[PDB]
Amino acid sequence: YRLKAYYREGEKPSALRRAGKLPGVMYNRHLNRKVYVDLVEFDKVFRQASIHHVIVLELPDGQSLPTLVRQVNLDKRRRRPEHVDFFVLSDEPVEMYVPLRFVGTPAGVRAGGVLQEIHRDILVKVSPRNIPEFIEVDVSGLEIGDSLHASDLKLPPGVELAVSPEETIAAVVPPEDV
Amino acid sequence: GSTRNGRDSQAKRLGVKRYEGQVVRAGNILVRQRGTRFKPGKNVGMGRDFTLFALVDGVVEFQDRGRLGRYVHVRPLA
Amino acid sequence: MLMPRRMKYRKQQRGRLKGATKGGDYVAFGDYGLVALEPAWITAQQIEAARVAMVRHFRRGGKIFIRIFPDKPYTKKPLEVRMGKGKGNVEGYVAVVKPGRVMFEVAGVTEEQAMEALRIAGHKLPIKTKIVRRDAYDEAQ
Amino acid sequence: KFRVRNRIKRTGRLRLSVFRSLKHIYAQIIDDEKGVTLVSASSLALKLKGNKTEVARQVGRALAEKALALGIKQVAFDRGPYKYHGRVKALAEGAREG
RNA sequence: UCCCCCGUGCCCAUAGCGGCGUGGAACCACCCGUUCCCAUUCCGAACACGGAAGUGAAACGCGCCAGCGCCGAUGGUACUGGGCGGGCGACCGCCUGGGAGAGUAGGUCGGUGCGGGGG
RNA sequence: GGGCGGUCGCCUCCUAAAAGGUAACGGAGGCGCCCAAAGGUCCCCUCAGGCGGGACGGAAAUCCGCCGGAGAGCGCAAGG
RNA sequence: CUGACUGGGGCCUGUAGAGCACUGAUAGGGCUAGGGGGCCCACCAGCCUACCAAACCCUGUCAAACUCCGAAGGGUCCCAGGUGGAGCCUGGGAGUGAGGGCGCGAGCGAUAACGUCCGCGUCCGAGCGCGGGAACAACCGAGACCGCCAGCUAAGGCCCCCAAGUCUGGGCUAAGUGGUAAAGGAUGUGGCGCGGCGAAGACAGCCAGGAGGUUGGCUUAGAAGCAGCCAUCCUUUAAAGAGUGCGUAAUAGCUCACUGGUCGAGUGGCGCCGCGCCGAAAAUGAUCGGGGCUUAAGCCCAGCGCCGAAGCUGCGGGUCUG
Ligand SMILES: [Mg+2]
Ligand SMILES: [Mg+2]
Ligand SMILES: [Mg+2]
Ligand SMILES: [Mg+2]
Ligand SMILES: [Mg+2]
Ligand SMILES: [Mg+2]
Ligand SMILES: [Mg+2]
Ligand SMILES: [Mg+2]
Ligand SMILES: [Mg+2]
Ligand SMILES: [Mg+2]
Ligand SMILES: [Mg+2]
Ligand SMILES: [Mg+2]
Ligand SMILES: [Mg+2]
Ligand SMILES: [Mg+2]
Ligand SMILES: [Mg+2]
Ligand SMILES: [Mg+2]
Ligand SMILES: [Mg+2]
Ligand SMILES: [Mg+2]
Ligand SMILES: [Mg+2]
Ligand SMILES: [Mg+2]
Ligand SMILES: [Mg+2]
Ligand SMILES: [Mg+2]
Ligand SMILES: [Mg+2]
Ligand SMILES: [Mg+2]
Ligand SMILES: [Mg+2]
Ligand SMILES: [Mg+2]
Ligand SMILES: [Mg+2]
Ligand SMILES: [Mg+2]
Ligand SMILES: [Mg+2]
Ligand SMILES: [Mg+2]
Repeated sequence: YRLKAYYREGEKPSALRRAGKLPGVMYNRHLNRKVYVDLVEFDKVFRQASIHHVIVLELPDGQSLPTLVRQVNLDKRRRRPEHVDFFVLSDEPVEMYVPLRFVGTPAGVRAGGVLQEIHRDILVKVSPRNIPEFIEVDVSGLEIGDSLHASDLKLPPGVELAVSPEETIAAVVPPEDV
Repeated sequence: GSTRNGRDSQAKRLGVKRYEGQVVRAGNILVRQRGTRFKPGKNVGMGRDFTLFALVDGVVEFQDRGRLGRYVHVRPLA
Repeated sequence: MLMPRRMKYRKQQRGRLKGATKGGDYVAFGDYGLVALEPAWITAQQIEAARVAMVRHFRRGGKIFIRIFPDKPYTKKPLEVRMGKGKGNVEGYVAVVKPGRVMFEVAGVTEEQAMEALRIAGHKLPIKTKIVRRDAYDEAQ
Repeated sequence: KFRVRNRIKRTGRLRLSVFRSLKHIYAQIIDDEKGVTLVSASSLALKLKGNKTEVARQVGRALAEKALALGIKQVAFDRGPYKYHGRVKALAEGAREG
């Protein structure tokens, strides 16, 4: 939220990304405009401002762009972003991945598993007005054998549901005994 | 404790021998192929070992287009 | 140790170790990850020595995640044998790893205990392997 | 998905196409790799006779005299979906000669 | 000078798959029989022949549905001719050009010839 | 290094660096044949599997319907 | 004028890379043909499997002998440039068929060899003729016709042997690092960014009632906070747990995490980054070529000059080809 933008006109940018200015591009239906953003601003807001939050982008034309992230290319033996694909949202039920989480006792806390399969809560498409910030999933009693999620009780409030599948969701794993 | 297997066959040396845009005579092999990677078009004949050659002379052309295999077309000159 | 039960061919080559990662940088399973920084090989003895050093370290909770699998047979000739006469015997399968690939991923272990556990298993490997945590650097859209 | 595809060989580059419907027949003559139909003779477009297997003689003479009227002789004959039986449209003018 | 249908093509899954419509005056398909020319390791199912009283259910065409499938852009590296360096080694860095495969947006359930029938 | 052992000819894949070629006592395998049809022409049909069943039936014999576009088969190892 | 090479057009591949749709292996999760089986029931009239597990679908992978994909390049053909000890054809005449080094793509080896064998190129061989690298064939520059008491440069240097700056700037190193190598470790320094605290007085300090249910509970002797268990408290307060380290068999006790001041203006955890320290012990006498070198005579970014070959030009002379 509230990040500055600039322009690119087919530059060098491997030489421009030395002082913390990684390139980018944004679009909703057209106008594939090449931009570059700042790395400590984008990284600092990108600490907690995840995929679910609409990161808005000030532009020198005076517009505030409701963007989000499409991909962050890892530098892969440097752990850095090369290029981040922004996505402007328009009057359209666009796709969203919302990091929902789990609250409650996992499996009767002493006899508890791990509950590690977050997987970014596979897909929810939404209108730009009914877009959420947080949706809650509880883990009320889910001990080791039975009581799995299986995405059957995956009715979120409103808009929308998961479109095609109901198969990828968290489960309970046994611990590591000695 | 000896060498189990160290022999290898002599290469039969297949491959495309006449590319397109080349003037040829009647009888030139367009491609020495193992299997029929190329299908005959106009004025192209196959043999025993799937080898296709030119029936007339002219400027040859490939890829009339797909969905059945790659094509060879010996097109005559007029 | 562990080994692949079936193979198309028994012996295979070595190759080179260039390239950046070819997949395996995002964690996507656990809250932490032991990521490598130098190109080398991972023997099954290095897998076992690092896997025992977790379950003996932390107990009663925390599932350990390994994302390495040895499919490359390390070929070594017997001792006091002259050159030639074919390849050597197969002793232990090794796993090729690239820099910036996450090998070991703890699960259900806290900060001050997972830094320590990944620090103990970091010395079992011949690679400079730094430790990364769960960040927002996933490949989601 | 039934097809026999005797039209796939094409060594002779000039064929006569035959279609037999369950009511009547019609035939064309195509020039290959160009896509131009030269001449054709169609029952119920010229409405020659009612019985469907008695068509073949009059459309054989008619398509034969229109083929010689258009000045094509070296033609061929397809057998795509149908057996060479029943209707024959036999002729003695033009190089098909069957 | 145009729409509908039938043959025959070129594009080679942006042409299909699955679901929902719709059409027989007009072709085409379905149908009713086998009596002869024909046939079946057996049977008119498919070839073949008389038809055509009934039909568009099936199949076949056209129209709709993007998920199923497919195609798939700008950047960004991976990679690499060529040149210049570093590391004891495993292997890396810069410049000059070139430039992927995935993934994302998005697109599509067709486009275009020839010859016939009807209005 | 020689001797001991292995090999000496032909074919298939890789090594083999996107034309062809390319070595090692490099890796994985075959051959010293066979078919009067397992050949030519003409005319019909499309496979292997999975699902729903059966009267025996191993979960595989034989039969029906749907899905299945080539995962079967093409005498013989491997490739096309 | 066709040649090596290059420019404009096509064609071809299945390598690098990438990928799982094909061929196999696979870290998990869901579903569960069925099986040691079944809690055990007039056997099908079940039930969860914390028992195993076929097949299928996802999150994730790997491959010289896998490719739904797929370059950079190379080869080939058409046109153009290309007059060169370029090419093409015939005939005569030898030599060579032990190669090696270097960079890349590889195999074997142990991702060892100044090790073996290929390919792409160079060099030595045949240029042990020259300059630098102290000395050295393949590391760099350069291709020596001869002569001159002439200049300019390439690689490399400018404190002296040794020819040229103790040059001009900005930092860095206190180790002789430079001038011998790794895993690992450490208030070694210098630079960048984040967080808390702070002159409603911050850190280390010096004094303080540093506590009541509460030795919570058979804890096997003993469980008083301190071998190890439960489900983890509350309330008295201007700050305090079922306790930070000792010390006790357990006690007791010492220090506290938490905080009150007379003081005093800065104070800790980090994540990178440049140069450093330890790790670093072999056999005649030690050293980076040597002497020596610390705002450098090292290391990083620059700039202006100069030295610097048998290279090029200045001039003269000879030979060969057209
Ligand atoms: Mg079909
Ligand atoms: Mg046929
Ligand atoms: Mg037919
Ligand atoms: Mg090593
Ligand atoms: Mg090749
Ligand atoms: Mg090659
Ligand atoms: Mg045959
Ligand atoms: Mg020329
Ligand atoms: Mg040439
Ligand atoms: Mg060129
Ligand atoms: Mg490959
Ligand atoms: Mg690869
Ligand atoms: Mg090309
Ligand atoms: Mg010469
Ligand atoms: Mg010899
Ligand atoms: Mg030799
Ligand atoms: Mg050699
Ligand atoms: Mg050598
Ligand atoms: Mg070597
Ligand atoms: Mg030479
Ligand atoms: Mg000498
Ligand atoms: Mg020298
Ligand atoms: Mg020399
Ligand atoms: Mg000379
Ligand atoms: Mg000078
Ligand atoms: Mg001097
Ligand atoms: Mg050192
Ligand atoms: Mg200075
Ligand atoms: Mg000269
Ligand atoms: Mg002169």
